[PDB]
Amino acid sequence: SRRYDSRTTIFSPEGRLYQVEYAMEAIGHAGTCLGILANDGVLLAAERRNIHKLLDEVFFSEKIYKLNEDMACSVAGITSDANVLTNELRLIAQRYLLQYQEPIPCEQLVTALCDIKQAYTQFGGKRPFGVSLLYIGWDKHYGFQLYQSDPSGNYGGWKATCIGNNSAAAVSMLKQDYKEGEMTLKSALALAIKVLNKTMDVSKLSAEKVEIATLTRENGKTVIRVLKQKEVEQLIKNHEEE
Amino acid sequence: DRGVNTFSPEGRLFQVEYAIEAIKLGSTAIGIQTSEGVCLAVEKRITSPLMEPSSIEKIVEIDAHIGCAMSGLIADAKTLIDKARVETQNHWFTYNETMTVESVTQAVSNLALQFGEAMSRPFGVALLFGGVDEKGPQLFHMDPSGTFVQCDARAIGSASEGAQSSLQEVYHKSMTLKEAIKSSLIILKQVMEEKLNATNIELATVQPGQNFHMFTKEELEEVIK
Amino acid sequence: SYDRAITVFSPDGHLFQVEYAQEAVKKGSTAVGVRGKDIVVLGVEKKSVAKLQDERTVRKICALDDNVCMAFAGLTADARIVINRARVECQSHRLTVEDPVTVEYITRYIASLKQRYTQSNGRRPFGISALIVGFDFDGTPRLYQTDPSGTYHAWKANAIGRGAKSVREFLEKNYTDEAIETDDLTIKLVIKALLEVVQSGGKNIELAVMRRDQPLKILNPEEIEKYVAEI
Amino acid sequence: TTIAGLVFRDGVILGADTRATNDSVVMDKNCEKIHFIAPKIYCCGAGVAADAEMTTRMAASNMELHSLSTGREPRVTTVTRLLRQTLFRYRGHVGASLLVGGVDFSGPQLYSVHPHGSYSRLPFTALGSGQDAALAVLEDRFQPNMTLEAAQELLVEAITAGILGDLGSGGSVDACVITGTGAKLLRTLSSPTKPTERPSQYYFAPGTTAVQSQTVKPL
Amino acid sequence: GYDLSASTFSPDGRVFQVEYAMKAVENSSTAIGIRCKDGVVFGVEKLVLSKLYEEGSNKRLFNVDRHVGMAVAGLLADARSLADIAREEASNFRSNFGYNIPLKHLADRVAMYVHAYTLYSAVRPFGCSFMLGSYSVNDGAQLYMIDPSGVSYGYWGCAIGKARQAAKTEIEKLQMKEMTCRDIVKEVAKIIYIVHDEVKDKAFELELSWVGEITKGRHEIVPKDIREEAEKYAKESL
Amino acid sequence: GYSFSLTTFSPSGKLVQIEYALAAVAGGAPSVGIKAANGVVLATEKKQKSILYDERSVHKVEPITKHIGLVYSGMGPDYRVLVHRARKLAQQYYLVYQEPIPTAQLVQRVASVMQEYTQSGGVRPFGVSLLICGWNEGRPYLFQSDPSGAYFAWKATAMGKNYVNGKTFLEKRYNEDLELEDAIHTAILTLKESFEGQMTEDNIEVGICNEAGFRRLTPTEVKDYL
Amino acid sequence: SIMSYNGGAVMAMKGKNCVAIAADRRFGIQAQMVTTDFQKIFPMGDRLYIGLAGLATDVQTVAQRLKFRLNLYELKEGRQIKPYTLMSMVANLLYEKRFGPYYTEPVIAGLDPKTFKPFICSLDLIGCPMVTDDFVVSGTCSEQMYGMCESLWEPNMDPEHLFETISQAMLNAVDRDAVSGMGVIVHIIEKDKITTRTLKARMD
Amino acid sequence: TTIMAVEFDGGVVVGSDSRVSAGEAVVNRAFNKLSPLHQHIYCALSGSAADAQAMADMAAYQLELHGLELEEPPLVLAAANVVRNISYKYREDLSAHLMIAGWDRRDGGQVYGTMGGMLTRQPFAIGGSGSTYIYGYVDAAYKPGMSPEECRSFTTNAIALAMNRDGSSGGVIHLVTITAAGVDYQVILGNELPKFYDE
Amino acid sequence: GSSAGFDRHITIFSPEGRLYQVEYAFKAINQGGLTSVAVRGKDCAVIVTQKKVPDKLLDSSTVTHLFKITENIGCVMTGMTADSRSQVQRARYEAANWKYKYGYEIPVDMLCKRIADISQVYTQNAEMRPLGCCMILIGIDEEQGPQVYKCDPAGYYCGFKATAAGVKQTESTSFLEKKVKWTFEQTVETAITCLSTVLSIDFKPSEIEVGVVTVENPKFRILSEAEIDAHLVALA
Ligand SMILES: *[B]([O])([O])[C]([C][C]([C])[C])[N]C(=O)C1=[C]N([C]2[C][C][C][C][C]2)N=N1
Repeated sequence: SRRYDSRTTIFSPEGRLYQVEYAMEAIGHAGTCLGILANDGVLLAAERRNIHKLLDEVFFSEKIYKLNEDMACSVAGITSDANVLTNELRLIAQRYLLQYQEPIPCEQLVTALCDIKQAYTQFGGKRPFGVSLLYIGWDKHYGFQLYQSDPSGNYGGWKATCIGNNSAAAVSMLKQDYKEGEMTLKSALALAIKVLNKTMDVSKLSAEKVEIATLTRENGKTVIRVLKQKEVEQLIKNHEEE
Repeated sequence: DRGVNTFSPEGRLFQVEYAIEAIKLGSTAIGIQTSEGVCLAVEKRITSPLMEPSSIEKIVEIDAHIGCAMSGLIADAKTLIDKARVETQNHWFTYNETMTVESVTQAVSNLALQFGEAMSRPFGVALLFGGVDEKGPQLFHMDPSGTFVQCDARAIGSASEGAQSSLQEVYHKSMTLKEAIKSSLIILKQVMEEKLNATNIELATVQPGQNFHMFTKEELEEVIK
Repeated sequence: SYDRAITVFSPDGHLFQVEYAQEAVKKGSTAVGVRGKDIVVLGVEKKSVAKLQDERTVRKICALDDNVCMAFAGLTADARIVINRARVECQSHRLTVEDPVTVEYITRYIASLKQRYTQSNGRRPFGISALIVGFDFDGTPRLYQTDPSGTYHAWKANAIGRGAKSVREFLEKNYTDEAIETDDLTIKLVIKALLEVVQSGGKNIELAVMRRDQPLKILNPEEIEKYVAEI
Repeated sequence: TTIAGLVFRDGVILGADTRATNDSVVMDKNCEKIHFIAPKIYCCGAGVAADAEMTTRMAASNMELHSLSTGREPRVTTVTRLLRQTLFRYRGHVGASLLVGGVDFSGPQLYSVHPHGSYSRLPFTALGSGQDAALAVLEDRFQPNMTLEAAQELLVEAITAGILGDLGSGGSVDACVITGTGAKLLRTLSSPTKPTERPSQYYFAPGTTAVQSQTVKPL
Repeated sequence: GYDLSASTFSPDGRVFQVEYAMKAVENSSTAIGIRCKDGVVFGVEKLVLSKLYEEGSNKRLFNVDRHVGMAVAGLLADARSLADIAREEASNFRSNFGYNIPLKHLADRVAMYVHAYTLYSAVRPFGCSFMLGSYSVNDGAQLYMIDPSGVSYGYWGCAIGKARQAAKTEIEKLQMKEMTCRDIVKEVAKIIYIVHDEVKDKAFELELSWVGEITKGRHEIVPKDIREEAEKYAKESL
Repeated sequence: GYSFSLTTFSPSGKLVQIEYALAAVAGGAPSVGIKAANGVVLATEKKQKSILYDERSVHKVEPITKHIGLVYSGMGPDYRVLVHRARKLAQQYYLVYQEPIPTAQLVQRVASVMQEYTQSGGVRPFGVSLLICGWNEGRPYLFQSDPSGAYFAWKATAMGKNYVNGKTFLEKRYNEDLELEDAIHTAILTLKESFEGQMTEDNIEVGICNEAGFRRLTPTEVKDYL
Repeated sequence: SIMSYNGGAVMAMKGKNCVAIAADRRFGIQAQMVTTDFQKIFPMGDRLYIGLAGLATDVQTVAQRLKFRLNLYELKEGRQIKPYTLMSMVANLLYEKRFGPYYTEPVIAGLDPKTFKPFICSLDLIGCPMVTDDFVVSGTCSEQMYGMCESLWEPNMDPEHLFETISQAMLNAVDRDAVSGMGVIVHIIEKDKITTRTLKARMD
Repeated sequence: TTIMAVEFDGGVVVGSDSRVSAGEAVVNRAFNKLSPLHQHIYCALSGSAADAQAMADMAAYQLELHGLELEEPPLVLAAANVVRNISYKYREDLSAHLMIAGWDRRDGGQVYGTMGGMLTRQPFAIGGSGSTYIYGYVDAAYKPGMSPEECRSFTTNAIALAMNRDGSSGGVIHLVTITAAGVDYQVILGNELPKFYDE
Repeated sequence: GSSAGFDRHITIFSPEGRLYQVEYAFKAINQGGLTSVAVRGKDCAVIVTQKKVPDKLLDSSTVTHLFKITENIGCVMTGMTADSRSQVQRARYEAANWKYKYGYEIPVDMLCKRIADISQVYTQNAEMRPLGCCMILIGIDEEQGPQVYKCDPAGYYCGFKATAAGVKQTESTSFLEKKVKWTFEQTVETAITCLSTVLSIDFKPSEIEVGVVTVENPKFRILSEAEIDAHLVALA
């Protein structure tokens, strides 16, 4: 038994957690996920990996999951691991609503999931979840928000951020193009396309290679929708002329 | 890689032997039992000048008639100290009387080898139990192997070998508490790397009729002269 | 259930995993605490000062109750767990003793939890160190420091995290009674100490002061800038 | 409730009334009491209505799993063993009184299963509050090896006796004919009763009802 | 390393841990069992490792039931545990079915219990072998042997321990099928004296037990005076 | 049992046990799935080692419900476990909602079970890939669930031996207006490209899914198509 | 009885391509009235409502646990629940407490999400369904409601006539019941719109 | 319910009535209360129908497994012990007396009464609600050395006398004769039952 | 033939996608040195197995590889003896339980599948090794007639017309391959001949074991030394 134990939750000689770092390596090669916060909403733009011609389309999306009435998330890393965490997020949100009869504040939902992730890195002997997430949501305390969390159990709030393939280069572009408090959903969508065009290495951006979701407030209610091919195609056209 | 309960070729438990090694890196503690009572002195071993000397507690009260000096991994000692306090209070509740020094030491010792894969390893600490019961002043010593024994004079910690030699050359059956207190401080000063003042050491006594008493700064200075 | 012994004794009498946990603390952000007359000063290196970050979401300085604050260094995810365990402890203590906990009482609870994770099957030790401050029921200032092994000590002034030695070495020669005489003088000692390791000292340092019967009063960019300006 | 079954020359006929009552008030005038267990096995339920419904659903589900694994047609004896072993476990608290009928490899089989878990294999049975009336018709006119039409008429007369004699039964007669070849579910095989035509009537105009507030929400 | 665990098969399809446990049995002293017409006789060459030990110390002949005797070889502590398992099995059978457990069924139960310690890394295979002898009017004389792997068989004559091969040759010369317990006791004693080594393992005590028509189906130690004749006869033989 | 994971992350960020499970799937017998306009076809090569085997004793195409069928590529005994678990999941869903479980819902639950075996203590991942077909709300579905627990919706796909060529063949032969009968023909042809010698009605299994339900094609029926 | 401790009445009526659900608004403990605007009808979709009568505490608990379950269902399945599926979901929820039941008898009313076919049903406290083609009632004045519904209900009623029918049925029924009343709320569910009306009722 | 079993040289005769009752209503007038636990071992049921049926099935299962493990036909005493064990363990919950009768090669024909967890071997046993009315009859009519034919006649008479007097008994008389040769079933219908003083 | 980590010690996947421990379990079946052959007739099923008892002090009657699972189901074990006994004990229990809960006798193929499923668990869990044995089952099914099933250490099971297991398994498969491509006497003679030909041995009555089930007499039966002799003389 001791001879086969891989010892996933122990400190290495230089105080590092190897399994957590190795899981971060996996997230770095996965599809690009970017989140941008604007004055009138938030958006999620993710590169699609499933692009084969014989693939069928019948779900809400591929990398964007609705968590509750006012929150959505995007994942990067192990697909099957993401399904487990996304289902857990939904339960946490519903449990909060059952108890207080109010939608769970965005940051509280992220923190609850990060607690589960941290637990895997400290005890149990299991390998950690190889997922990084981006959260977009609206709540009555802070309005429109954007969060990013990783396998170690750490999370942070952002105005614009990126995870996955070439996220370091995507973050650089965002720093020089994002205008604090002067961004709009239309202007955020253009930036997303611009950033996505650079990080991705396939010349023509293509509407079939991406998925975009926006979160806005309409008549006192949150509206989350995935942009259709037409709208996405038009956005790509704009960049060409841009 | 072996398990925590692996025996060595010479008949010893590796982990218990490694825990005894940890006791050697700890501060020196001295215990002396005489006819008038028992005194416990421990070197505070303050690491820096910005550190508050009062926060360091190497000598504690288990009960009114029993004192305890620790050496080694201080954090592990707290678990045992609390256990001992609970034992004596439980004994008081059940039998309406005080627990003897030997009994308390026995109860604390029974938690030494209780580890496996619940403690995952043995405690890295050595204890000195001093107090007064029906048999008079009593000094007991317990180590990581669960072995406990009554002693007349005992030193534990980093400089225990040197301290023991002095102790056995200057200890007799008739010596009073005053001599013990002075003798124990003399040896402490000789094996202490730093200078022995009234803020860098700890002293406590327990005599027949008097409760566990931790010497104050003023009382140490008087004796230190 | 995973019951493997993770923290065991090494041949020299050391606890390998505990020493590895201390290595993790060394890579953490520098935190500095200093005792004052009637206010405690806590200075933490903000480091990550990105322009796309929501600063409020990643605070190192936290409140444990209405009378006790704390700073940490090392694994940030481990820190969040310990902070929340202490919060529950403070609530429990107010419902069974009908009185707020003292600074040492919460430090003891936190230190005891850290020690428990160095002698328990199936788990590694917490990879953090904490600086705890505040004032007791009467009104005296306290500064405690716990580490991964579970040992805690009271200090006049202390530093933790990366380059803690350097800030500790410099703290001995600069800590006095005149230096911690006035409230605005307690903010001067900290900053200088932080400046010995914090790159581009100024907007890379977070600040917080705990006063008498006053809530976590975090300082602001311009508030801190004043002191930086003069200095 | 009146439920009844008989074994005839080529198969099984099950019967039931369609009245569901809450104490002394009719709640449902068309409750379906003959339930599918498997393609060639049906069940009539009496007793506690929520227990019957759950018990038969659980059994049908387990019997479908069984037949997916074995790859064969389920036996009536298996249904009786699953049902009776479940009911005995609950010591009568699950108040399901059932008539189980079906045709398998060994031929037609009829069983009565009672709430505590006891069972009996018989050529004709009746259950429910109208059971004595139906049983009197069977005792008086049952013969072994009847033809399909004679058995259908006999079972209808037995259910009808319960419908007219027992205040807990009413409505229509439903039947289920099971043979080696097919299953004929005849929901509403006979309709012996009906609401009267009604002489005059009542009419409410436009704003007969006074309204305090109104919100319209378009979809 | 393919021989560190019982849950690991080696490349040529062997469980080396089970085979290592069999080596322990081969280091032990010899014990033989002979089935005749009237019952079963057990004989053990109990080595006296010290003069300080009392006579009858570390016995290798057990009573697992009123009508069942057990002769063991190998690790005595492992064997004592197996004897307790067998006793409990016999007692359990009497409680559930109301009568004396048949020997074959008892041998099956114990063997499967033994077999359970040869599949995992969590436990290690038992280091002993044992024989089970019994006699009843209905079943007659029965003799079974179970080894560390868990395999059990019925025998006419059996031997376990270091000199199991030499003892077997001696046992084959006898015609136990038509013999009776009384005359077989002397023969068993004789064989043990022949296979006993003098150069090595000096000084041994002979243990004898039997069950059959002569003891009315009760397994017991052979009466001292009857064992005297056997010891005398065996000494003269060799 | 062991409480630690057997599948861990390597230095480059991979989970080698899952990759090794995929190698077992890739060396398995070829399986094809084609979604037509009014149905789905599941075809698999079932070549026995000898004529001693009873062809009609074991099947590779299995029904989960009346409207859901399954097929696999990889380790047969692992496949049996999942089939039994899928049937159980479908019945649990039916007990609660009183309606046949939608194909997508069943795939998600089966994939979740497979994901569990890549993280749970003392176990290896399943060495099988599944092809699930179904008909819900007047529409056909085709899903693929692999060892990691990931699942994809396909129009047409192939797994097992020579799956890469099979997929390329399908891309140059599949169209959206295809019919079930036409889909069945191109499904058998796909298997023929990687087949060894002589495709009969005893060495191949075909399952179909339409509005009537899911059913395994009888050998007589398969002979006619061949 | 535990079912008359708080009072209350709910009824659902089927019309021509539409459904109606109504309830009393009184919340009271035994003889004493506490409030006159207690909610008994909860939305469970665009064109799907559930009415709960019985013990007030269980009315709120059942509605909340059902909302919890329905929300999770909609996220996982990515679609709106069917009226009949909701009935099964509710029955399953009530049957779980077979021995220690929730004291409430739910009434479901709605139109199917794709075909807009009217659907109504009523369950008991144990979870036994009663799908009907005309109407369903639940509460302390069920006998009075049955009387009103049996003689007033007509097949193929349009939204206006259906409103009048259910309104008169509830008004006259709750007026003969001591612990039910203090206002009546009515929901008319059509394919394109939801109309909610509060009726002028007796407050004694 | 009336059940009876008699031992004879070479086997046993066991019989019972066919009435299942629920108060004053006859729910089953032709029920078979004689149930086989094994090839040559039978048990008569009395008391609660559900309890007796469940116990009989549990025992049949345990005996079947036991027989395949021991590679031989189970003894009658073993079957009685298994029934006794279940009956004693659940005495507080079970309300059924399972009378055991059969044949084995070691002890021949044996009859065991196992009511309430107590096991007793008898030359003849009677049970059920109707058995109280025939105690006097069996004590005066029973003779040692009876043949199987006489045993069958003795059993039929006793059951018939009980059926006439006991409201809970009636219908037909089921009869089984067990020997080394096998099991012989027999049904005495209502119009073929022994007639005694009736008016 | 690539390997990595602990793939040759526990049941985890190797780089090629193989399970070495399961493959080693197949080699453990051949350690006993015996061969078994099962043949399905038109209305019967016959199992023949080598009976080697060269110890001489052993009680011949207790040395057997033929077992009765239920009244109508027989089986022959090949491989590690103790592993076989536990598998036989498990099969007996599974059959008894099936009858108890479903009210009818377990079909041969259902029993084989149940045993195969239990074997599969050992190939997926690391803490326990697979059994080093093989089980062949025979019996009469009401509709399908005579059945012959076999399951191995991998958890794979199948129905056969004729099959074999053990040391000379491959040659038995070949021998029967031609023959298959039968009355009770013909089925029995075919089985004995296959075993004799692949082992190059002129069998004697006490050197083989025979088990049968027929449509006329479904009960699993073991032939006596005299019954086997009659067939042996007819083959000679
Ligand atoms: B007898 O009267 O004792 C008889 C013997 C049984 C069949 C073993 N018992 C009963 O008459 C009898 C009837 N019931 C139930 C009554 C309620 C309806 C179901 C049957 N239980 N035992």
